[PDB]
Amino acid sequence: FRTFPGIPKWRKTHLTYRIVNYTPDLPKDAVDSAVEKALKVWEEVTPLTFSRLYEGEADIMISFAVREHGDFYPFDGPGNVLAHAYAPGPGINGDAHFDDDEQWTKDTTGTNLFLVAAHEIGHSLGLFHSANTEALMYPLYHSLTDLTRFRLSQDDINGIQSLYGPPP
Ligand SMILES: [Ca+2]
Ligand SMILES: [Ca+2]
Ligand SMILES: [Ca+2]
Ligand SMILES: [Zn+2]
Repeated sequence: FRTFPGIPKWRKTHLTYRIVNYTPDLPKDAVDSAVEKALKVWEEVTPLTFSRLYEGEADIMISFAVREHGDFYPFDGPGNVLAHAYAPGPGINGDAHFDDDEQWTKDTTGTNLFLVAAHEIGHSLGLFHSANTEALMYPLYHSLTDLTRFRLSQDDINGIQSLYGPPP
C-alpha cells in the first residue's frame, strides 16, 4: 500500500458526505446505495464514521461531471479516466468526481458505481495507489475485481489502518 506525500490524513474520526447531483444512468436510490456501501467498506476496518448532509459543505462532496467541470482536471469522455478524487484536507480536498461519460451501473454491465466509489473514497481518505495487484487501490482494480465475492484485501486494510488504526 501507499499514502500521498506528507501523509495528508483527516484529523477527526467523524466525516461528512454529500451527494451533490445525480447521474441520468441510474435511479437515485442506486446512486445512494452505492456510495453507502463504498463508505462502509472503509468504515468496517477503522474508527471512522460517516454521516450524510443535504445542504452546506461536507468533507467529501460527491458529484457527477463531464469534461471541464470547474477544477483544473477535465474528464476525457468515454472510458479511460472514470472518476477522480482529492486527498484529505479543506475545500475541494477529500471530494470525488465521477465521469458521466461512463455508463454507471449497479452490476458489471457498464462501469460499476460501487467499485469505483470505493476506490475513489480510498483516495479521499489518504490512500494512494497500491503496487499489489489484488488490492482495491491497485490502479487497474476496475478490470481485475470480481463483484459477487468482493473483499477488501489485506493490503488495503494494512493501508487504511496505518492511517487511522483498527476499529475500537
Ligand atoms: Ca472537501
Ligand atoms: Ca472517462
Ligand atoms: Ca453516464
Ligand atoms: Zn474534478
